[PDB]
This record gives sequence, structure tokens and C-alpha cells, in this order.
Amino acid sequence: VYAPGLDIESSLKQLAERRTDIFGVEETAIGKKIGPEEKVTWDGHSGSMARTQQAAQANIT
Amino acid sequence: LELRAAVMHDILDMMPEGIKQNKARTILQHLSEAWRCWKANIPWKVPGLPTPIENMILRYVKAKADWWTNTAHYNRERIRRGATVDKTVCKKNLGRL
Amino acid sequence: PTGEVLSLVGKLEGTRMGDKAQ
Amino acid sequence: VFYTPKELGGLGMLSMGHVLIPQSDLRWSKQTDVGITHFRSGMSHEEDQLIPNLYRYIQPWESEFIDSQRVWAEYALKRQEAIAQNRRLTLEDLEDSWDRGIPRINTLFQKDRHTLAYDKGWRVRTDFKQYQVLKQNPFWWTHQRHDGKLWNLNNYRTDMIQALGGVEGILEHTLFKGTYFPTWEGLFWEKASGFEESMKWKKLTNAQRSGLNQIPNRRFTLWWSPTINRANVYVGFQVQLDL
Amino acid sequence: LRRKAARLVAAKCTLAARVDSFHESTEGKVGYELKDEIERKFDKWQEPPPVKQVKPLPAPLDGQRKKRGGRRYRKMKERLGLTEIRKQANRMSFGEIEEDAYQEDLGFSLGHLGKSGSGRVRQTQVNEATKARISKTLQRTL
Amino acid sequence: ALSRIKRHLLTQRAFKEVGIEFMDLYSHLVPVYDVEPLEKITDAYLDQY
Amino acid sequence: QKELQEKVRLGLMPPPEPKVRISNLMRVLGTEAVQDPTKVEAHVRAQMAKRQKAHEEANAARK
Amino acid sequence: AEVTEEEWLSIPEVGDARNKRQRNPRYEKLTPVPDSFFAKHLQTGENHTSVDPRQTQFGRN
Amino acid sequence: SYMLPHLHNGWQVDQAILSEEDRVVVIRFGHDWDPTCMKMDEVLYSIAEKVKNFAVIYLVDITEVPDFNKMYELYDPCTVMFFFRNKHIMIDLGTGNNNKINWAMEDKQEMVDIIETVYRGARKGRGLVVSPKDYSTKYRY
Amino acid sequence: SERQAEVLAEFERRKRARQINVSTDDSEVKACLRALGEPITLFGEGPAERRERLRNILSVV
RNA sequence: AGCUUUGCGCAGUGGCAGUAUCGUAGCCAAUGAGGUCUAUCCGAGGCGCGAUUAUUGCUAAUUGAAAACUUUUCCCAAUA
RNA sequence: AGUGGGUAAGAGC
Repeated sequence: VYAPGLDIESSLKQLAERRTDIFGVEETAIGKKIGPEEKVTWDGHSGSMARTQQAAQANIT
Repeated sequence: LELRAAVMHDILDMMPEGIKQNKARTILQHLSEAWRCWKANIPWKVPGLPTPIENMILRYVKAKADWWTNTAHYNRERIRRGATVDKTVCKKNLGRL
Repeated sequence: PTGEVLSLVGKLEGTRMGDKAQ
Repeated sequence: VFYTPKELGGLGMLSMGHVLIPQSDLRWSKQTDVGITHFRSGMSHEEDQLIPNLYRYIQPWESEFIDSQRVWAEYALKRQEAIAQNRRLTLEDLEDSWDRGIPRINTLFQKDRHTLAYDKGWRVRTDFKQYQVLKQNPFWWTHQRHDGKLWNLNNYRTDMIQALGGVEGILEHTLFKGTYFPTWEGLFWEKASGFEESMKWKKLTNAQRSGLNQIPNRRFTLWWSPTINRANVYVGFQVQLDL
Repeated sequence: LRRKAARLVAAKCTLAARVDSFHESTEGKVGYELKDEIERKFDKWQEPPPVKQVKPLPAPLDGQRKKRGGRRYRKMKERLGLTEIRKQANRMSFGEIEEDAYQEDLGFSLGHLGKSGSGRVRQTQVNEATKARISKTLQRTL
Repeated sequence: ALSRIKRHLLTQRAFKEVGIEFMDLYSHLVPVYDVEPLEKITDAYLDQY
Repeated sequence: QKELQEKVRLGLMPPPEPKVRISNLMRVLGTEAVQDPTKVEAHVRAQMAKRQKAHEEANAARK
Repeated sequence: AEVTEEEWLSIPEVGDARNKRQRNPRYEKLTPVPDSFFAKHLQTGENHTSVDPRQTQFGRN
Repeated sequence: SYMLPHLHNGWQVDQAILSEEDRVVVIRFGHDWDPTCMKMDEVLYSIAEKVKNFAVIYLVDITEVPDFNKMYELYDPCTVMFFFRNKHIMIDLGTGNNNKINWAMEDKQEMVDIIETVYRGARKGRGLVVSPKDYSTKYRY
Repeated sequence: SERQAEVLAEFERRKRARQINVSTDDSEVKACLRALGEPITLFGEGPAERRERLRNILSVV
């Protein structure tokens, strides 16, 4: 039901990198890490299924 | 919650997690058990727990207890004034009081 | 006719409490 | 809906306030062979009907104590003049002074009037009961058995039924005429259904029992459908059911 | 953990006397052989509780599960079944308003029980199958 | 029952644990005490007497 | 008991018949005792006597 | 940081003190109120047609 | 939060939804650092083991997995989604948005009731389940 | 047919298994199992499982 | 020679209770388990864990189901 | 004054 130790440690690292009000040295805003390609996502409409499929095909390496 | 996370993070940073990853849930269970023991006002002493870890848990428990007392004595006084409060809030505050 | 309950302060002072009871 | 006595399907809430009944809510219709006729509630030409207030249906303490003293003096005189002729007071001369004295005369005729006489310090026990029962007692100060009933709601409910236009108008607000019951006399309610009562204890979960507790609410809403499900009370678009 | 401990010690103390009165193990070998087991018992009593897994809440049930009938089922049905007085209790007379006889709570009424028009000329008797009785362990303790 | 009450009055000195709860009146917390029925009957009779 | 139950499982043994006495009569054979009560009485008494005589013959053989 | 790896190895698993009857209690069944309660409620409220003259304000087919 | 399993890409979310044949999948869409998401995380972790029999809990960070934000309207600070046999299940919570639980619930008993009602309704083949407790009003008084 | 025959054969085989005495000494059980030609431990089985296996082997032979 | 006492199996008859029965390659226990009376006295299992419809089987109805429905490229707008 | 808190789910055509 619960993730292993590596996952918990990584999750805590990720939370610390974002919650600088609890961790770190530099106090930025609540959800900022500091201190090209944009993914295309389907809108849930069957009409745009083909467009999303061909966009994903063009996303290939 | 943040407090717990912070403490947990600290331990996993100094725990050699590449060798002792399996002990994260053990540490969290120890934290919960210490908090429960303080809440129940019963003696708590893990015999095999390392002294620095015991100090970590003791300081975390002290901070959590101070927050818990302040929150209880703030919510109770808010409720006395006639403020609009939920139902689960009243039950939790009554338990704390 | 709103359906709301109105406060009877400053109201029905022409009636006692022992009235409308035998 | 709120101020209808619970036997007529309403909630029977006591009103310590000032609530006006719109005149348009005091009209009903009845179909006879000649046709459909319409009735209003009152010939009186006054303001919109006001539900009776509980204020006027409680006798003040000063009147209570004066009446209690007069009644107890009368009872003492009757007892002292009946000892001589050797007759027990047989509920006949003690009829006018029935619910007047503070230790209500009904307590003299109570069934367990002999075993109650050895119950002493019951007011203190009632006050201290708050330290044993998890529920606060609104009547922490008096005991119904020892002290009697100090308030009568018969007149209040009488005038609340009268003000609402009576059973005919109240049921006009309800689905009663939709049941085609010839009269309102030989009828009775049932608080819980067969499956609802049988399900009060069948090892259910929290969600299941929580959902089951709302069945009387469903029956209550259905009983008051011709009034709650009205365009005037709930303004906005109306939607018809599928079938 | 005090009283129990005392008993244990007393027992072992007795053994020591039953040895010392006959002048055996004057160095105290029996003394150590008893004190070590006393310490072991104390450690066992004071040992941290073991790890006990929590039972996940059972899934909601559907379909049908075959449950037997018989004498036990009949007895349980009689115990949990609706009684005549209870059946008459939750019947409320339409229209005819009843005065609330419970000052301490207006939400409690007997319904048709004791009310006119209940259809019972005689009084509804008490089903003694619903009598309140103590448990077996309570009987043992009493 | 009376014989048990008299025996408990004469001999019983140690009792079982009584639970405590608190009614919240949003102004103060009223204590409510839960006592075993066996001792409860004896205490009730003692209070009445 | 497990031996008897698994013998019934494999068909080597007929399924056990309900044990019927005079009190048990109208509960086991209630829907059929109204058809012909005397035959039902005879059948249930025969079953009771069969059990009783089995007990007695077991005792006698053990003697 | 001064804790050795062996001391990390030695931390014990947390155990729950409460026994089975508290961890996983059996279902707390509910039972209806005995009919004796309704019998007592209905028997009470009956009024004697007469009173004993000793009493004062404070005492078929 | 950190205790519950985390899904890193949309394909893992699809695999998690598909791989559950007889348990309702409860996915918390949001950010681990969000206080409302923190309340959802702590409640879910508190009842992650009680409802293990008929449910499973997964955590998805919509910043690292935005692949559903357009389709599932994943723009509230914290949302809860229930799936059964690769079919999103709606809950008539009474708030007017039957698609998801977009607010933080303090009581874990309420969430257990919600999960159980969802499992009961979706097992019967239904797609929308009526919530045991109304949520059109917070009942604050 | 063969189905009734085989199930009955297994029935009396189990009945024979229930009525065969096997020593409670682990060493003697190990020696007996070694004499029978079977490995002492079957994929880390418990001593009760070892005793049951020895009982079944004796029943078959 | 009968009768009779106790323990133990096999049974038959009848009563009662279902908040309980059972499991122990888990530990401890007459080298004292557990003690609120009565303690210079008491004397037997307790604890932890596990099983469950508060012992478990069948038998018979019931329903969930089960069997299948058109499980086969429809509209809105326009040409010709 | 005011928006809402008023989406039945399902089957393929």
C-alpha cells in the first residue's frame, strides 16, 4: 500500500525543493523551485483524437 | 504535517538510505508512536533507538506539542466567542481539551 | 408572506401571558 | 410545513416568534357532483393570519404561585371537612383545580404516589444527573412525576390547527387528497417501514446506516410535495421527469 | 507490574531459603541461577509489544450468502423480531393529536400504545421473549 | 440485591476503573463519569437511603 | 464428522435425513402431515424407534 | 551524522501495545429496547380515582 | 503524501487504472506541497490501509503529469478521482460538480464512506453514485 | 467409471493416512525420510509439513 | 453373588445459552498461573496471536445473477 | 441585488 524507502526519500526531496518555507536557505514563494518543447495533451474530445495522435507521432525522436 | 515531513526529511538525509532505505517507515512509525505516547501522557523509551534519533524525535514531539496546545487553546476560545465552526473541528478540539 | 420568522420585540404588548389559556 | 402538528404529517415546531401565514395559503378546493368549489379559511376581515405564539400559552409565575396557594388552601379546607364525614377525595370535587397548583394536583392522584413519597432530594439528583448522562437535560430543575406537568400545550396546538385553516386546509397543502382517502378519521401513520425497522440492526456500515437514516425525510418530503414542489417557493426553471 | 513481580521474587526467595537452610552453593551458584531467570522474567514482562498488523476493512458484500436456519435461528428471530407492543408503539394516529406525556423529551411518544382508536380493547401484553438478561460472563462474575 | 449491596458496603473498598468524558457546552467542559452497573446500583441505593 | 461429510460429498453415503421427533414433526413435515397425518406419525415413530433400537443393539453387541 | 551504520541497523520495529480485543473488536451488535419499558411507560400516567386522606401537599366484566 | 505511491508519467497512470479489475482506484491530482493537497494526502494515508481490500491509492503531480489537466479539468488546488474497471465514476456530492472531489475533507470517516459508496455503486455497473453525506453546505454553525 | 474408482481410492488412502503413527522426534523423522529416499526438507517446509509428508509417503507405500 | 463410587469412551433422551466456541512448531505456568474480599490466606492455566454467521456443516426455496435483446457505419448542413 | 450549490447512469446505431 505504501511506497518503498527510495520513493519516500525522493518524494521528501521533491517536497523540500518546493516548500522553501520549511526547508532550504532561500525563502521563495510557496511553489517555486528557484531559491523549447511543450507537451500537447488531449482535451477529451473524440473529434481531436486524430489530431492528438498525429501530434504524438510527430513527437517521436 | 509539514513538521513531520521536515523531521522525516532530515533523517532520510543522514540515514544512509542506499543501505537503509527500508527504515523510512520504521522511523515514521517511531515518530507516530512517540506522539501517541506523549498524547496519552505515558512513558516512552525505545531502548535500541540511537541517542541522536531520540533527541530528534523528542524535539519534534516538543514542537508538535506546543503547536497542539496553542491550536487547542485558540480554537476553544474562537468557539466560545460564537464563531462559526464545523462539526469535526469541535470534536477534535474537544478531544484535545 | 416571506416565510421568515419575525422578532416580536415591540409587538403584541396589548396581550398578557395568561390570556388564551383556561 | 413547519407548524403542522406531527400527527398531520408536519414537524410540529413550537414558535416563540411572529410568523404570518399569507392569505393565499388559506384557500382549498373540493369537488362535489355539482362541480368544484373553493373555500377560504376565515370570514374575519383582518391582516394575514398569525400563527399563535407560545408566549400566550404559558401562565406567569406570579399567577402560578397565587393560583397554587388558592388551590392548596381550597384542598386543605376540603380535606379537613371530608375527614369529619369520612370520605376520601374522589377526583370529583378536585376537577376545577386540576392543573393549577405548583405541586400539581395530578400528583396526588398519580399511580405511584406511595413509592414516590420516599424519594427525597430528587431536585438535587436531577441537577447532578448532568454529571452521569452524556446528554444535557432541559428540565434539570423539575421532575414530571414529583412536580407534575407545569405547562399545557393543548390550547396552543388547538389554536395552531385553527389558525392554519384546520385539517382540511393543512391536508390541502399535502398529498392527502391524492391518496383518495374518503376521510381523515380512521387513519394512522407508521414511523418506520418493515424493511426500515428490520434494517435498524443488521450489521451495516457507517455509509449504509447514514444513508438509511434519511428515509423518514423522504417520506416527509413526499407528504408535503404539493406545497414544497411549487413554482412560487422555488423560482427558476422547471424540469419534468423522464417518464 | 509490581505485585506480580513480588510474587515471583518471593517464590525464588523461598527456593534460596530451601537451599540456604541446607547449606548448599555457599558461593551462590543457585543465587545466580535464580537471579538470572528473575531478570529474564522481568525483561519478558517489560518487553516492547510485538508488531501487529491492522485488519483492512472488509469489502462490501453482494449476492447471496447461505445462512442456516433452525433452533438458534428461531431463537434469534424471536429475540430480534418485532413484538406486538413494539409494533403498536410505532403506529401514530392521524389527525387526533395526543398530549406529550414526557416532559423531559417531546420527541418520544407511544403512538397507538395507550391511545384511543388503537384497535385493541384489552391491553397489549408484554412479550417476555424480549426480557433483558445479563451475559454468561456477567452471571459468572456475579 | 440488598444482600450484595450490604456486602459491598461492608467489605468493598477497591473498585473498577471509571471512564471520563466531557460534554462541550462551548463555554465549559462538563465532566461525565461512567461507572460500572454493579457499583452503580449500590451507589444509587446508598444515595436514596 | 469430517469423514462422514466427505463420504456424503463423494456419493458413497446418502445425504443425512432430518432427525424428526413428535415436537419436530410439524416443523420438518408440516407441509405434508396435512396430506395424511397417520402415515406421517407412523414414519416419524419408525425413525425414532430405528434410532432407539440402533442404540440398544449397539449396547447389546457391546455387552 | 555521528550515528554508525550498525546503530541504524539496530532501530526496532514499532509494536502496538493494545491486544486483539482493542485492535480488531468484534461487531458491537444493537438490540431493541425491552417491551418492559413501554409497559412501564403506559402503566405510569394512570390516575387513581381517589386519594388517601393522609396525603397532603407534600405527603370489570 | 510521501508515504503513498507516486506516478511520474501519464502512461503509469493509465497502467494503474487498467491493472485494477476489482478495486476502485482513488487518484489525488495536485501538488504534494499544496496544503489542501497535504490534507488529502494525510487523510488518504490514514485510510490507505483500512480500505486496502476494495480500493487503492495513487498520487499524481499534475505539474510533472499535466497530460490530464485539459481533459479532467485538473486546475483546482486538489482534486480526487475515482475509477472502476477503466471507467471514471461520478459522485453526486451535492456541490454541483459530480466529476471530482475538488475540496479538502477533514474527516477520514467521510472519505471512507465516499469510497465505499463508490465501490458499491460502480460494482453494480452504475456510473454515478449518490454520496452518503450531502456537501452543498459545510454545516458550520 | 474410472472417476468414482479413483476418488474412492484417494478416499481410503486419506482414511489410511489418518490412522498411521509417526514419531514426534524430528531426528527420527529425518532419518526415516532419508531411508525412504526422499529429501528431508521440501523448499523450506516446516516440521509439521515434514511429518505430514512422511505420513503420506508411508500411506502410499 | 447383587448393589454402589469415581474417572474415561461409545451412545440414546431432555433442558438451556448463542457477546461466544475453537486453534497455539507463540511465550509463560504447581521450581506457582492469577488474586477485589478473607492475605502468615487463596491455588489454575493465563497472556499474545489467529478463525467466525459470536462453532461449523449440510438441505430446500429465494434473489443476485444466468440466457439473450437491433449486439452489423445513425444524424445536422449542401451538391448533383 | 445576484450567479450557481438543479448534469440520472447505461446499450450500440
